[PDB]
Amino acid sequence: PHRFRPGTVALREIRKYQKSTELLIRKLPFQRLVREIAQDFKTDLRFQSSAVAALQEAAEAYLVGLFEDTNLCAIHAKRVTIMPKDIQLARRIRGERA
Amino acid sequence: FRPGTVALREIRKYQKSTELLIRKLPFQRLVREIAQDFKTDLRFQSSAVAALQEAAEAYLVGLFEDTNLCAIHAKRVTIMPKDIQLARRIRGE
Amino acid sequence: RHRKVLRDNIQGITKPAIRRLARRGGVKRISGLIYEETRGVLKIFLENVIRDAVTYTEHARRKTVTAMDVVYALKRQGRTLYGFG
Amino acid sequence: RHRKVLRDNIQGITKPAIRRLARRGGVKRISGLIYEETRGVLKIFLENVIRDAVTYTEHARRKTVTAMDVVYALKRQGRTLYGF
Amino acid sequence: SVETYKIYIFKVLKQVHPDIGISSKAMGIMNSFINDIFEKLASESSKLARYNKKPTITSREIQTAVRLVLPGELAKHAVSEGTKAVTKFTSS
Amino acid sequence: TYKIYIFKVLKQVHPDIGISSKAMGIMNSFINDIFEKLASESSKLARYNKKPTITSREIQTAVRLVLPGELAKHAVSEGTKAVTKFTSS
Amino acid sequence: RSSKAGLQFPVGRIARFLKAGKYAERVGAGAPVYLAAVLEYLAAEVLELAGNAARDNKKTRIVPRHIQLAVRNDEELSKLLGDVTIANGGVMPNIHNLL
Amino acid sequence: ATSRSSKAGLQFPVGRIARFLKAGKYAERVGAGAPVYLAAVLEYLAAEVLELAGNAARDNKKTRIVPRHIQLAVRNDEELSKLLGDVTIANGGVMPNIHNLL
Amino acid sequence: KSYQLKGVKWLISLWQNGLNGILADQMGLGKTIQTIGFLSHLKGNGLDGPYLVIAPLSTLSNWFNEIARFTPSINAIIYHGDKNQRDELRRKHMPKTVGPKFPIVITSYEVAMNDAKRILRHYPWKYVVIDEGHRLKNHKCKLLRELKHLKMDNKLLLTGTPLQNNLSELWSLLNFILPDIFTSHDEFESQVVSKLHGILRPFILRRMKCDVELSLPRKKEIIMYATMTDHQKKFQEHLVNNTLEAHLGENAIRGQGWKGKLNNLVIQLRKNCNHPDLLQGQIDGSYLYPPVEEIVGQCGKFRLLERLLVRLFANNHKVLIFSQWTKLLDIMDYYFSEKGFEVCRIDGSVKLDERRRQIKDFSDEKSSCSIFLLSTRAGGLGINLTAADTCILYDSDWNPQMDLQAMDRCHRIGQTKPVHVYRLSTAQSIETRVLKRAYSKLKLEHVVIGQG
Amino acid sequence: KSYQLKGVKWLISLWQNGLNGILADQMGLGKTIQTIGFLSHLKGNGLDGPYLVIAPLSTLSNWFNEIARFTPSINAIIYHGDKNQRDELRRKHMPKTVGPKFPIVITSYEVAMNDAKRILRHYPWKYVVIDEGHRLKNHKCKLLRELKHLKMDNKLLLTGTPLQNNLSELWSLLNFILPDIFTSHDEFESQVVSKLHGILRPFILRRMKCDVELSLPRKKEIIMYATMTDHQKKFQEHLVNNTLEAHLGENAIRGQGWKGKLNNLVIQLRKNCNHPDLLQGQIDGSYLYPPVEEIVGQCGKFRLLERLLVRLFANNHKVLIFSQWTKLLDIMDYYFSEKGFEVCRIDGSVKLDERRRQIKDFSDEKSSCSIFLLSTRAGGLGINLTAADTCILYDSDWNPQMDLQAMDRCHRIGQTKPVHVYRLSTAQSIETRVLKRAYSKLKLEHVVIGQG
DNA sequence: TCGGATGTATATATCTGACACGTGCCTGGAGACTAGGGAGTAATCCCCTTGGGCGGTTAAACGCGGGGGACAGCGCGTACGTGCGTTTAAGCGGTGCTAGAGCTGTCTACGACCAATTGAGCGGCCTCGGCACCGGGATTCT
DNA sequence: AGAATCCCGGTGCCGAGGCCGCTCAATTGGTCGTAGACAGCTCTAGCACCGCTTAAACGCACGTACGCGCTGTCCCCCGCGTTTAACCGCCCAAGGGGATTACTCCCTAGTCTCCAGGCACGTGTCAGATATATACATCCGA
Ligand SMILES: Nc1ncnc2c1ncn2[C@@H]1O[C@H](COP(=O)(O)OP(=O)(O)O)[C@@H](O)[C@H]1O
Ligand SMILES: Nc1ncnc2c1ncn2[C@@H]1O[C@H](COP(=O)(O)OP(=O)(O)O)[C@@H](O)[C@H]1O
Ligand code: BEF
Ligand code: BEF
Repeated sequence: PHRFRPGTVALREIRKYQKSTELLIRKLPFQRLVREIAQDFKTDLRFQSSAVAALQEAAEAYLVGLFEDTNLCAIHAKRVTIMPKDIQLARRIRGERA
Repeated sequence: FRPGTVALREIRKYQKSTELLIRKLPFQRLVREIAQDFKTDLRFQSSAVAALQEAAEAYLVGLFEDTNLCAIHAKRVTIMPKDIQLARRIRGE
Repeated sequence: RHRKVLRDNIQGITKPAIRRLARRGGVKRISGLIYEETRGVLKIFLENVIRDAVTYTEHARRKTVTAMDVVYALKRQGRTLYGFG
Repeated sequence: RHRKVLRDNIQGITKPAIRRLARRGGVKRISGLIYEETRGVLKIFLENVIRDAVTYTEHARRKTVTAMDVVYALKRQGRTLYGF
Repeated sequence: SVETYKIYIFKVLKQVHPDIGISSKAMGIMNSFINDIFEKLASESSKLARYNKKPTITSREIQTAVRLVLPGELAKHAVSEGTKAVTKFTSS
Repeated sequence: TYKIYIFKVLKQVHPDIGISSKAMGIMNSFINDIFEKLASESSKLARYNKKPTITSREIQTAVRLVLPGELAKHAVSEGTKAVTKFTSS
Repeated sequence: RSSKAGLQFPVGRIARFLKAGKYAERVGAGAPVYLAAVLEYLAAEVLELAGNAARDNKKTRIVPRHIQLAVRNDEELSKLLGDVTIANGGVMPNIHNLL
Repeated sequence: ATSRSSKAGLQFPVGRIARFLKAGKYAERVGAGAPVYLAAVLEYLAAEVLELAGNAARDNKKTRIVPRHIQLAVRNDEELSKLLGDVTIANGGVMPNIHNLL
Repeated sequence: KSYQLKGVKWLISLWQNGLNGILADQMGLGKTIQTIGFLSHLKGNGLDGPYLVIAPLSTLSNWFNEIARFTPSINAIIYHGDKNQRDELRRKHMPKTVGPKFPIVITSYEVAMNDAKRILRHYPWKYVVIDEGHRLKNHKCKLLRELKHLKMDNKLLLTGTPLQNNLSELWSLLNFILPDIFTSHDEFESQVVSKLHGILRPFILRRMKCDVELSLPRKKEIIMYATMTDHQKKFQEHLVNNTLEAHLGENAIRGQGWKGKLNNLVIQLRKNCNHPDLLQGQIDGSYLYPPVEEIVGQCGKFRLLERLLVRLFANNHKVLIFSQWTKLLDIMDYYFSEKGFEVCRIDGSVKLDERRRQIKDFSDEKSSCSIFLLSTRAGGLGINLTAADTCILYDSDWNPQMDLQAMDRCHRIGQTKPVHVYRLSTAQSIETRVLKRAYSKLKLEHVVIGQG
Repeated sequence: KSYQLKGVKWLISLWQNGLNGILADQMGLGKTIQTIGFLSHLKGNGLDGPYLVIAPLSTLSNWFNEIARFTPSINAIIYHGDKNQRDELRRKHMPKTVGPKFPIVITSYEVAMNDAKRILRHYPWKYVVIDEGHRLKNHKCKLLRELKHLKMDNKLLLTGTPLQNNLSELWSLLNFILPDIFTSHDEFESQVVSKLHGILRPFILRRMKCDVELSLPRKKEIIMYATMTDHQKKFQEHLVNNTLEAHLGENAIRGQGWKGKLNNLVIQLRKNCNHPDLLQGQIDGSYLYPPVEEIVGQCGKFRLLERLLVRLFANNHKVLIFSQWTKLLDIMDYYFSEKGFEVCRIDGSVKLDERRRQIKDFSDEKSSCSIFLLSTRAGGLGINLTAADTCILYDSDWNPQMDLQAMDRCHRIGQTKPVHVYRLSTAQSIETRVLKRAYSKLKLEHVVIGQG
């Protein structure tokens, strides 16, 4: 058996996913999610197929932006691991809900 | 008194008041020098310099109280210039 | 007794996909409690945007959320998006 | 030899004032390197606002910065100011 | 020469707290708040009429300006009260 | 759309580079966004002074307010050069 | 006019303001009525909270501090006035992990 | 019948800009130099972004600009990254950034 | 077999003029035999060449079986699966060298479509034969695009129902089977009936169930309505009006505020008319199947099935059951399995080789698994069940020709016992609307038959 | 002293009718030596009741000194300073009980204004006496508001120049010294000259320098212009056009891009005409004072001062120097101190008791500190310098009466040697503009004197 | 420090499906007159920002203990990364069915424009008490 | 101990509330184009269920290295007291500057008349994609 040391296959993933431009969530569960969410405000709705695409591509650019600064909170605290504390700090000094 | 006990006196005293914490004349002199590099021979209304100080002090107080969340997140009580930079990094400035 | 039993659509955002998003964000290690925090902070974002989009739709007397309703809802909340009209 | 030697206006914001601001922020201990960092972020913030408040004044052909130019300059930057 | 909302806010305050009065600084704060909200709702109504192709600002798009500008539980009351007035205005 | 004109400008700076169908959509969106930012800033500038006309001084102040420093400094010169050539020539 | 509607705000002045600012070409008849009702509602909800904060301090006249406290307690108003600074308005008292 | 653009020496449509300024009624009247000024500014900004994007495409040894190149050019430059601070170019991606062991 | 000898006389003829043909032989008449007969007629006269057969998954198996029983030795091979198909590709025979060992290539519509590249390389195919022509009845289907990449010097189409929906399916096929008379201009047929019979006499070849053999006993297709019970009426109104998601939401054990399924009320009314449990079990999101196990009797159509079946066990002749969905067949299975009946079932969810052995067991006369659940498209095409004798179509719609192909499954050369068909339905209901639509579609079908 | 005996005859009279008066006695005589005489006239028998005296800091000292030398025993006390004033307040004497030990209360305008509360409590003051009436020439000055809180049953005003600027200062005083003359209607004076002399004969009491006794030989006020040198002309043009902040910025050792001091030119071109170093010292930090020490000769007005002074050392009679600012006196001191002359100086920056002893030393005839720098408002009011003999006004403006009060400083009862005055100035310059304005102000002053 | 497992990095091809003209009109340009007024460029009175001073009096600056908080190091053990063998399930083809978006045609009601009123509000008169504002003593405190 | 603090009597005074004479705003009544809502026809997408592939998700086992706690050292920040100098300051003065109103012009409205653009649709020509192949470069463990 030939194993890699912990954290070397993670760094080639960072390089892999920071060169591509693809859309990283499965398309059907995301649509079911947005339909479930919209099922409250109005019932029996229809979604133009290019609107769920706009939603998905607006929602991942938000999570990618939140992760790259919950990772500044972890390095400020002398770590390399992210916990929910970092997300809450980042969201609270952004005012996302404060 | 022991180190750290008349500080909390100051946190309590200054969070009740409403008055201005920077002296007026040096602040006026500063805002006048940092406008000489946009437009020479400029005058200010007296209410224009009172409005700049109200906004600047509010900005600094608001920045100090999330600079303090970063220091506590790192398990400290002392604010360091590293904390201000983390706070401004995420707010976008 | 047999039947199907469905799963919370929010559970359809799987752990591998969240790890992929974190990798694109630059993260090296993930704690095991991140996933239920991310699942909850995605729902809030979607609720806000969809609540604005449906309001735009119902103003037009339409029954189909379209692609400007979304782009207008996004531009209103500080999030300008290029590439959809 | 015995003449007027001036100082950078930047200093008129004194260490006690910065400590009062930090105390109203909730801070308990302050390092000694905070003062020159605060004194530098304040200038950046202030010269971002004065630059727009003077542009709003040059348009109107005035020579006096009024309290309304400053309010508009602050509203341009996402912060609203009630009461003037 | 200078028109404000002083009379109307004062009358509303006497309607809410019959005995409390208000100073001048707070009165200015309240005047500014009303101007801010008016500007917000009006600009959103104009822009939202512009998204559709209509040159008229009716009441039903003061509805949706309110639903976009006001948050949650605040709007659900305001909207209701608005409808109230309009009914009492027309079936009068 | 502005696509025609956008293409012209490209053939002035890179006579041998082309553009993908999606990149032209991006450029169209960018032009439409900037135009509306500038035209609304000019509207506010005119309303704050109670004037009913948007001349080429409202556009200049809108450019100074909207574009970042070094970018605005060059946009102003381009525009004033255009207006001078328009009226004089 | 604006006595037939049960409002306390001026519908006529609101309409003058709406037609002066040239937000559109034509202004309907229910628009100033609607906009004047939703302004007195917000004024009435801020003033009640401010008066309540006045009553606790054993005061009979509201001051800017009372508006500040009333806005920063309630969740909806603080969300609406999230970037406003009430002049001469202090801060909401709070201390973190210490005596 | 010379067009306004040729008189102004531009490549953008001065007349179509003037119509767009009228429609929407941003105000009541519109001067004769406003659309010329606005078109000149729009052309300037377009040429700025397109030049940076073309350089980025040559750097990647290509000859056709795609969204990735616009993303690279915008988020490398200073003033453009300030201006387009909070915009999402679609089908672009973030630039490489690894910090510390992470 | 005489007809089948006229079936091989006409495909040897087609081979001659260099023409292509649509073998629309009656379904249930032995079309497949004839095919391997033509394939032996050529197999040994210097007609060695790349030969390719494409068909539905279910039939591929039956075909191999038939080869193993009718023809003494036809080099043949079933190219089914992926990655495991790569080895047999070469342990098949030389790459392009065609010898007396080059084995007949049998593939599926997926395989053919997904990896045409592999077979694209092969020589002009002597004869590509497509078992179910109905698959290509759309002229924009991706299979058709990928099927043109093949270099084919001859084509052939097997079917039993050439036209089902309208004339445009006839149009798309023609262009394919025969690019010669394509006429991509809406066609000129639209007196004219005779003019169409001039173009179509040359290729189309159809027979009939009556043919000559008195061996074929006749069948009886009879509609036996049922009366919608009270509870179903309550469910139907709460939908015709509304607040069903809530009146039933009164329980809503799961998925609180269950999404108003107020889409195509018709469908959400057909599901009711099938069995109300379908609409109940989602709103409530409960786990336990019918609690009393008898509430199943609340469904009127269920109760008419039960009594029919008790009277048909009085004789024991094996039955056949068809449905449109698979949730409903599942309810049925639950119900009967509680009583204890042994059932066999082949829907689309079940695997291929798994379903092939189930038949091989159902076909075992000694075994007493009389009941046989079977969904329409699931396995209503290509399966011999001479063992069974009666077909019950619980529900079927939108295309009448879909149903027929099933009835024949039971009724096919070798079925000695006379066949009945029981198209159940509910009187004065959404079902009758569909029934009438189907009659309309048939009306068109009978105008087509007069054409014949 | 006869005049001073008519000075005490008229304030005993004022005491009688119950009237209030403006002792506008000529400056440089009597006044002080007249006030304490009236104060002994009443301290005898009439006592002091609560008696309060307010005056400029410089005079308070001279007054104590005079008391210590003219009156044998007048309980008196100088209430100067803060916090240390609290102890002497009670170690003064009983609180309100006025006895033969109740000491005369001497305060300053700051003390009086800042803590009137303390003295507000005291009884109706028998006589409040304000040394320099000019302090109250504005009717909105905060001192006046705080001076009314005192319960005063009598008022008195000492001055030597009642009106300086215009008639409204006469208006504000009247209302104060005598509220019987409220006349808060712009006054009715505006032939009329005689009508004004009817109102003012009753209170105002003015005498002259000539009076009767020869005493002080006539003085001579003479204007000796100077020719602006080349360098000053260069500075003036770069100021009148522009780019001075930059041409001089060519050096700009400190404060890079030094703020354009383009404040109407008036605030600057005079500074040039005083000495160009003032401008150079700011645009460029120049920590070192003109090191050449002959660059001071570039100033034409400086060179005319130097030669004048060399010719006035030929006799050694002590000089007096006045200026408007304190930077310029500083330059002068630097210059002379380099040569070695011993100088004494009292501006507003120096402290009170410190400046009092400096005089006591300057007044020492044996000591050879002949030169005496002195800024106008600094110490141009209340100081006896009989030791000196010549006054040089480097620069003074905006109010001519400001200058006169200085000249008299040297020229006052006891000055035996005849006095000269040298108002230096630069010909054809901004200075002449001011000179003419001053002449205009005097013109008004002489129309006022004709009134007298 | 070598030698090996792979991982990315260069080079062969095909293969789309997109990029690249071409055309043909229709709606928007530009051009020419006329009208009204909206700026433009004056002339005047003022309230108002801009220097000196000058005191002066808390606040700032400086210095000195001395402890308590930051930071480094060390040990333990627990939770997360790597790789492998199933299991869904998304992700594709095919099959249907109205539903709801888009445009046009037609009339009735509704909002801009304009005359003649008149009672709302705004700027400026007074007047009194709810803010403060001071000492002066009982109570916590660490 | 020696240090911290609220409440309760004593203090003014000037800003909030009333009054007001008013004049220009908002109301009532009229007229009238042109927007509304409706109505109808067309027919282009959302969607809705079922059947196959294969790629991705999921579970699992090990092992290790990173998080977290404990201890020690030292340095720098805090609290206190003295002395200096600065902001909140009283006064001085000129020119400024800022919102006022003036005939005057020319510069934007429009109403129209046609040449001109552009946008849509119909075709090819790829070029950057992708897959197989080949080195050239790097983690890894000993
Ligand atoms: N010529 C024949 N010889 C022998 N058996 C036959 C013949 N034709 C039909 N059969 C029997 O009848 C069955 C049904 O015929 P089949 O070829 O399967 O029909 P289909 O045309 O539907 O494929 C066959 O499987 C076989 O058992
Ligand atoms: N009556 C007098 N008796 C003695 N010496 C006098 C008399 N009058 C004036 N002097 C002298 O002349 C000086 C100047 O008079 P003074 O009273 O100081 O003038 P001022 O009126 O300016 O205060 C006195 O200090 C004193 O030396
Ligand atoms: F092969 Be047959 F059509 F069942
Ligand atoms: F006291 Be005097 F006026 F010098």
